[PDB]
Amino acid sequence: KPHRYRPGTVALREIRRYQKSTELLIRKLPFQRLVREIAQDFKTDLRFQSSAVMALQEACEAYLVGLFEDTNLCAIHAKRVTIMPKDIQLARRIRGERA
Amino acid sequence: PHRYRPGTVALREIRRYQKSTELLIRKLPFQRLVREIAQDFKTDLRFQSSAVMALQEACEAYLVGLFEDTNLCAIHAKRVTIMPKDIQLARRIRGERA
Amino acid sequence: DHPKYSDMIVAAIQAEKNRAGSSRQSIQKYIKSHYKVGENADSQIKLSIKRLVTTGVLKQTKGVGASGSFRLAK
Amino acid sequence: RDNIQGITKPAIRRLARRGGVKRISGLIYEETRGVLKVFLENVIRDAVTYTEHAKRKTVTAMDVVYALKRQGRTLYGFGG
Amino acid sequence: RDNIQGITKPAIRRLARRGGVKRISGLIYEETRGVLKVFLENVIRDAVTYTEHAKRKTVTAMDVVYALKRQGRTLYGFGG
DNA sequence: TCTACCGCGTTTTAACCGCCACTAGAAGCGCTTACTAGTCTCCAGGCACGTGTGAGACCGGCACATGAAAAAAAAAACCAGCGGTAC
DNA sequence: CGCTGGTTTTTTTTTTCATGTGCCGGTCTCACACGTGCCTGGAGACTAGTAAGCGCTTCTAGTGGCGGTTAAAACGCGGTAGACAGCG
Ligand SMILES: [Ca+2]
Ligand SMILES: [Ca+2]
Ligand SMILES: [Ca+2]
Ligand SMILES: [Ca+2]
Ligand SMILES: [Ca+2]
Ligand SMILES: [Ca+2]
Ligand SMILES: [Ca+2]
Ligand SMILES: [Ca+2]
Ligand SMILES: [Ca+2]
Ligand SMILES: [Ca+2]
Ligand SMILES: [Ca+2]
Ligand SMILES: [Ca+2]
Ligand SMILES: [Ca+2]
Ligand SMILES: [Ca+2]
Repeated sequence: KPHRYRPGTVALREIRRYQKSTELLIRKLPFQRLVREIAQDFKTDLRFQSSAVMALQEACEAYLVGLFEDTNLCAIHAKRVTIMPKDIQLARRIRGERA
Repeated sequence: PHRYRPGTVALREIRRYQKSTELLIRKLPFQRLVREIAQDFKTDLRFQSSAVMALQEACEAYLVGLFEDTNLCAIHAKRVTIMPKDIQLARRIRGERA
Repeated sequence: DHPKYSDMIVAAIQAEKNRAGSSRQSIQKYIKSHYKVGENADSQIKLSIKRLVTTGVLKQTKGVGASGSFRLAK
Repeated sequence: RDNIQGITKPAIRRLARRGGVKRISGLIYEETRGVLKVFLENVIRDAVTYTEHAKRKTVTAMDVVYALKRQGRTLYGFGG
Repeated sequence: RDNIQGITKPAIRRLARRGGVKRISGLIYEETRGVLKVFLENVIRDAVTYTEHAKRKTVTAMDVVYALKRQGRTLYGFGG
């Protein structure tokens, strides 16, 4: 006899937890690598204020969290509980982010 | 007793009105609606005829666009029929509402 | 009040017209209207249909499981 | 009967058809009117505000154009 | 190169949780990475462009802030 | 399965139109003059640089929310056994 | 036989278990807060130059209203295709 939570019960717990908090949810280094990597394509031997990288992260996480809200609604609107790529795509299409 | 299957004319209408560009609301009833709404902000206001036309162009444009987005929300729910909840979603996601 | 959800189904399908089959929701509606019935009747008719499908006595003509149309001994 | 009723079912149907809608619930026609009214309220409010600031009693095309730009619904072909 | 994978499944899961998402398709993690990349490309491109115009080799917070404002994603608290 | 949407045909509605006449009011000219800029001075209020103190951030622990699985009670779906009936 | 009574099964409930989250009292650290002295930017007062407000004119447009057409709306009819709800 072991203990198990039903699929979804922890999901809910996680939601409550992360809504409650404000801390950045992507690991700071892997992000910073991704930034520099993308920046290379525009100009090589570029330096970044640490604050500039943090600004980018805040903006990115914010953006995605928001996109997920909208995506979630698109899922539910299709009588689903599970978000899928077509949920995101709809959200971005309606937002005028993509054709 | 010729009869077209439900939807066949709908399609015909779509093709027709997409093809064209003419304003699809009757000019006078709109113009009355404009002046009426304007009254609430300031009384005994005059309008250039061009200003009223601008408003109509912008309105029809806006709605046509909203319907496109609504249509997608309907289909996304495996429906063919747009419903208020389709519009509401579209306006919510657009950041028009809440 | 009324017993043999088996006898209940048979009496509702008897009354139901000669068809390719007879679909649950059309029998569920008949049994609830014609006899002193409960709520869990909808969920007991669902168990009643599956035991009659099981015994070869009733057989389903279209569909699968307990959403579809069912026929009797021929 | 408010002039809002002047926005006839068939007119809305037409707009939806240009939007590539095939089938339309009955409830939509009133819902649409509601939306259309909010749109105009917001645009005209701003337009009139420009008019008042210009100490005019006549709303100009430009008054609307400026209003629509503010609302992020830039309109070409009426000046500005 | 390909640090995009550094945006781990569990990290995406976390972001979605803050977005009030309960269940998440497997396909979403790659889809999200794609979106996140487009976002950063667009923002950074503009940021760097500000940097180049200031004849600098160091991207400042302000460079990003200005970029985000341009993109209509105004950011408070980095010198807005 | 059920109906509410479309596509059809008759009865009612009203918008459109091509025109005119009359005006409010938009727009543009000349005056005045009241306001704002742009100079030289003086000055303090707000900036950086640098101090130390309290708040909040952390810890553990125990008390409270919760969800999950398990024991107990209720509600309702049925076998017999029976009395009662005509054999 | 039809009954009917009690009991077998399906529901709901209570429960128990367990677990995790929230809270207090005691603790450390650092960012808040403030305080200094110095600098710059503000305010100041003066002068002149200008922009705009105000009244006058013009002229335009926009409004209101004319006949009546003919198109469009609008109504109700009747019949499918799709909404939708359940199942597996
Ligand atoms: Ca009012
Ligand atoms: Ca009014
Ligand atoms: Ca007047
Ligand atoms: Ca008037
Ligand atoms: Ca230099
Ligand atoms: Ca009907
Ligand atoms: Ca002093
Ligand atoms: Ca001081
Ligand atoms: Ca300070
Ligand atoms: Ca302090
Ligand atoms: Ca018996
Ligand atoms: Ca405490
Ligand atoms: Ca601390
Ligand atoms: Ca229905």
